[PDB]
Amino acid sequence: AELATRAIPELTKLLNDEDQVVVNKAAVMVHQLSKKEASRHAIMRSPQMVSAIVRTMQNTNDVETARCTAGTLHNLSHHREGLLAIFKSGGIPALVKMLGSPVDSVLFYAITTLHNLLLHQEGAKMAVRLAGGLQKMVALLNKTNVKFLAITTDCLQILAYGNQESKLIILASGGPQALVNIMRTYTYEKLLWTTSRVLKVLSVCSSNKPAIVEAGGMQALGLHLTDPSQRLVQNCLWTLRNLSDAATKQEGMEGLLGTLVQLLGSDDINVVTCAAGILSNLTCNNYKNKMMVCQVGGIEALVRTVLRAGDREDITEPAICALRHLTSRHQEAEMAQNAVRLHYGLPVVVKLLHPPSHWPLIKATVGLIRNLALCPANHAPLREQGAIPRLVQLLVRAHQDTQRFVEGVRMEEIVEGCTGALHILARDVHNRIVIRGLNTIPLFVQLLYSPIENIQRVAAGVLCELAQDKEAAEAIEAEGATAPLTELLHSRNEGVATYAAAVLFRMS
Repeated sequence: AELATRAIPELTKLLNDEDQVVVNKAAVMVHQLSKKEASRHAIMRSPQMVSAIVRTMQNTNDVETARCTAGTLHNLSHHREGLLAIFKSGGIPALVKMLGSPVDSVLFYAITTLHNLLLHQEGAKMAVRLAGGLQKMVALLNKTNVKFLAITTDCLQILAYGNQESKLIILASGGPQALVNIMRTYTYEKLLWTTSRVLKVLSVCSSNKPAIVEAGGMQALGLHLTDPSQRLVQNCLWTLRNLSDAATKQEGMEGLLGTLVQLLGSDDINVVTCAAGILSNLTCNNYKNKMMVCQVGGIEALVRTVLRAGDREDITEPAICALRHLTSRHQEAEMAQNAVRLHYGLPVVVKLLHPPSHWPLIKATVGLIRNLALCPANHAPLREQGAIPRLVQLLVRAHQDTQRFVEGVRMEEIVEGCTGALHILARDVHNRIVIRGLNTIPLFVQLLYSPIENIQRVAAGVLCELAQDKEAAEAIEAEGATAPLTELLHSRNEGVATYAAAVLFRMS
């Protein structure tokens, strides 16, 4: 401090210079005063010099002058008050101006001083946003030095987190495409982890997610699912899960779907839950993805996941959902319906219909059972496992709650799913004796009166399969169903009209 606190007032005169060359020879001096801790603890001390370093750094059109001036601000950036000094000096907009400077060396001090400001200085995020540094940081994502890219992506992550307007600026600045490029072309873990944190923050925005998917983000995140760094894989999985609802049109997912299946066998419950969630979303409405997941043993992996998950519905509900997807509207679905039985899946699926399962899990499980029931080899084991009495009790109770949303599930979807499962199970003659013995024919006739056209179709279809037996056909008639079936014959839904025409013919 000798040649410091006391060396301060002379340095204020040595900072401010009017000559385009004496302030240059002064700036390279101030850099030397920045390299010594004693002299920079004096630069931190008085705010006059700090404003002059910031001013002359804006004024200078010489690269070397701008470097030592920024390196000075960098050395002040290690000190807590140095930050407060740059905050007073208004250097944040000045530092932003050099995010467009070309020489690398000055970019590296500026993005670091801004980084330390965003971490330890209060209100710094608001100042960088006002200065338009967000758009300058996204443009910097094209540079090549990985240590520089790791700091820039972190600055964007601290700024975008919890701020929806910062996320929309990153979108408008082409951020999604730039961040995805970083994931495809670099192997440095610190940068890839930070970039995935940015994409994770952008993944929850309704506008950013389609653009990330458009840029190939699903495939880019898939490349790092095999990485030994847990924080990288986990953030990739969290990000993949948020975008997976918008990626039903993407192709080239063969590698991702194969890795996702292996991740189901993982011991990390967060890894397993995410992989089950992504696979469930990507297999929806995508026949090609259904084929691939089945081609890499996905049914067997999902059945093992549901067995290992037990009572945790964070795992079973997506894994059941994915299983219901892979068992319908898809080429090798008949082999998938059998595969569930072959891997001892039928007992656990029926179990998930009983407590303590919550209604969302029950919805998927009933849907899974309809698809499994399409395979005749599943008719007898589903009956032996006790599926028909339980589906009937769920249907009866759900129908009373409709006459008089639970867990986000409307009971009318329980009514429709349970009647649909019974519709397919009723193809087997022994299931029809069980369904008939439960005195379900009444309730089925009531469902013909239901306003939901899908509930009318499953109700008329199950009565149609039942009406092929003589004893049952008389019971449907005695139930008075001949009159609703007449109004059903003239329905906008075909399926409602044809099933009503079939039962009517069966009653003779």
